[PDB]
Amino acid sequence: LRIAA
Amino acid sequence: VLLLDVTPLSLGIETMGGVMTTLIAKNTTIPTKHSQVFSTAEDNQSAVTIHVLQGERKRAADNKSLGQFNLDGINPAPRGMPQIEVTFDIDADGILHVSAKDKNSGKEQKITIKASSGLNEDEIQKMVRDAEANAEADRKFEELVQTRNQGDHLLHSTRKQVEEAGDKLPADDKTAIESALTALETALKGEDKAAIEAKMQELAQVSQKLMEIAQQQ
Repeated sequence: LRIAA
Repeated sequence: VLLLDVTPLSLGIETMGGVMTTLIAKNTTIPTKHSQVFSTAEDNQSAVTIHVLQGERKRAADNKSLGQFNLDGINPAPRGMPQIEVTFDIDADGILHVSAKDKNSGKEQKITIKASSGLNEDEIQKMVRDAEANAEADRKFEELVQTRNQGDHLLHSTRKQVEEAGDKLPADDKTAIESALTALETALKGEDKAAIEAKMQELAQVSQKLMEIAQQQ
């Protein structure tokens, strides 16, 4: 699972 | 034994596509500490925004924001390769500590959130009613996010493999794949799942040769 900026 | 301090609502962060991902489940008893490793959405991404959320809705924006903080200093890498460990820790006094840590650089940023922050007793009961009321809608939103993220994986993975393949790919397959990727990228801008899936279907049907080369290497 990935997080944006 | 006559009372428990419990979390009345779920706690966690915004993940790619505007999803609330839960770290500490509803009706968990304090104190508690859960951690989970996440990664970067974008190639050469240098930082992550940790958006801390309270509630039971699948859309991040339908939940209560408890605050946000950045972890900077992520060294250049392909997306999905950096290890950002996120830790939610609620202590005996009811204070929530959220840490994000780059397992490569050692770097760390925290936010601390008073026991008193977030939704009051009404708003909780309210929030719960909306979760049960919007189970269908939130489910449909989850499926479009998942579909978007499958579409974008197919998008980004197919471009890599084309570059990696160079002269191996018959120009005729390249033309067909490039047009499907353009169309898939366009569809991903939108809100129609069926159409994203249809551009994904089209990509698979013109790529069967690209996939052989990729496997081979």
